[PDB]
Amino acid sequence: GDVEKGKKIFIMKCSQCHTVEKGGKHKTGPNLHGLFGRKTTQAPGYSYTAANKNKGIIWGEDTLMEYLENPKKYIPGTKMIFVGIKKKEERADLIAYLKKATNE
Ligand code: HEC
Repeated sequence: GDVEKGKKIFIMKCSQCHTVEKGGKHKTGPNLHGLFGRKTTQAPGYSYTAANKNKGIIWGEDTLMEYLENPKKYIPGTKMIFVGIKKKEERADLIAYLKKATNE
């Protein structure tokens, strides 16, 4: 998990909809601080879909590896309009970046 490659992926593919800093503002998508070890639909103040609430999983490496390959397939009906990342390494590198940036 290369975080520098993952940071560069996050800017290209997520940064327009997401922030990672603690106390970062909600944008189109929720602020991602505290993502790891947290159930879905748990960012305070963000309006999720009923689909995201119906999932009810714990966000970690394995659930993020499968979600980011195809979000519509993992959480059907989600309003996150992202096609997905096909390459293992980009998802693994991006998750390595998320593990450091979202944990303050
Ligand atoms: C807008 C154009 C987005 C882009 C690009 C990315 N995301 Fe996203 N994300 C967006 C929305 C609107 C939502 C809410 C989904 C819903 O149904 O309510 C999300 C959600 C997530 C989540 C789940 C957060 C949670 O369950 O608490 C994660 C983990 C997430 N987004 C990550 C993520 C990554 C890693 C992205 C790029 C690689 C990315 N998102 C792109 C909006 C948008």
